Amino acid sequence: HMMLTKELVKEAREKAIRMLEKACIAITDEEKEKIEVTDFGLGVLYTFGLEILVYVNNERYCAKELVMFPRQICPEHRHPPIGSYLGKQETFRCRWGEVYLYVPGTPTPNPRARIPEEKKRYFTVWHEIVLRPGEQYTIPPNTLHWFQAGDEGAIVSEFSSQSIDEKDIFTDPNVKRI
Amino acid sequence: HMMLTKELVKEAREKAIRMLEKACIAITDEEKEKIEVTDFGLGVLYTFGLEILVYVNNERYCAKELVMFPRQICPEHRHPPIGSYLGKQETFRCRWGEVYLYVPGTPTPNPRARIPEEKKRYFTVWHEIVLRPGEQYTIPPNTLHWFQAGDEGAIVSEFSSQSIDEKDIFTDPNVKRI
Ligand SMILES: OC[C@H]1O[C@@H](O)[C@@H](O)[C@@H](O)[C@@H]1O
Ligand SMILES: OC[C@H]1O[C@@H](O)[C@@H](O)[C@@H](O)[C@@H]1O
Ligand SMILES: [Mn+2]
Ligand SMILES: [Mn+2]
Repeated sequence: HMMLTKELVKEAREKAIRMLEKACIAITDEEKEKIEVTDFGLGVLYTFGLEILVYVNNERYCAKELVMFPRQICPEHRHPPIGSYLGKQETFRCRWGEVYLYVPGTPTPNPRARIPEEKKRYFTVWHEIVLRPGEQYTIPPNTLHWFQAGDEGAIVSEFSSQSIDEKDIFTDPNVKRI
Repeated sequence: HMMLTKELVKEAREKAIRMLEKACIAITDEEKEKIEVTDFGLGVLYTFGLEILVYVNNERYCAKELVMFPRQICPEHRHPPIGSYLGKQETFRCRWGEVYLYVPGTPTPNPRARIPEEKKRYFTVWHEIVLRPGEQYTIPPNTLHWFQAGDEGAIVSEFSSQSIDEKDIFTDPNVKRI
């Protein structure tokens, strides 16, 4: 249950690099140094965390590679409207492994995800979309969602409207995105 | 110098599938059937052509995979403003192979591309950007550009504002996009 040190960040960045290269996704040396490692401020990176390569992000489009270690969870959040921006719409495409995405709707029986008991209160949507390599789903703006990688981890691509991560809203009050 | 038949389209679609899978890019069966094969209406697909998988294309963002056979050329074009749309801005990322992209600016000496004599009149920009796997370049709207794959072909990803291919403007008057 540790604060996010320089050394933990390095270890996670190197692991995400290994995963990307094993999936045959080429990345430049400059990109290797720029991969973002977030524990969402929750201090258990291998439980709640994401390792992110931003390919491009501007007002007109965004694309990222979201690397997830085995059973890593992205905590529940929504990309809200901000001023006259509608909020981010995103399409996820699983490239490698598998991911369990949860969105609003009828609760899926026998969900695949496993959430710590202490954190169950912070997952409110339970309609399951399982994505395997090549499969996609689109999330409209201001929609609560979260995801957990399967037992071998996942690489999930994002194609989206502009990303403004600083303005995301997280169900878990403990989360600090940056 | 042949019209684009059902059989030529099938052959090219299958070759693009082989290339995608060799590059470890997963694609679904439905996507395999939906890959677009265009000879730009010029009747020499292996000289001028593109094989395209659209991942997603809506008013807020677009992402595609552009598959190019060895030395296949995308003829020169620009994505213009249309009404109050600025025109498409796109970022290209080479995933596999290599591609020679040409944009406006100072002519690059010793360009890598090889253009048929009959078609040289239709390439007006000659500032070369070579992209190898992992490398990117961004093209602003209404900018003339064209590209040729290297000797082993290329897979180039596009991340872009919405795509409206029907409205592209091509230097070569012979081109019919669809
Ligand atoms: O903000 C947390 C993360 O949420 C995921 O769903 C994606 O939207 C990422 O782009 C983002 O960085
Ligand atoms: O229209 C021809 C093609 O031009 C390429 O540069 C890309 O912009 C493709 O998306 C497009 O289909
Ligand atoms: Mn999201
Ligand atoms: Mn273009």
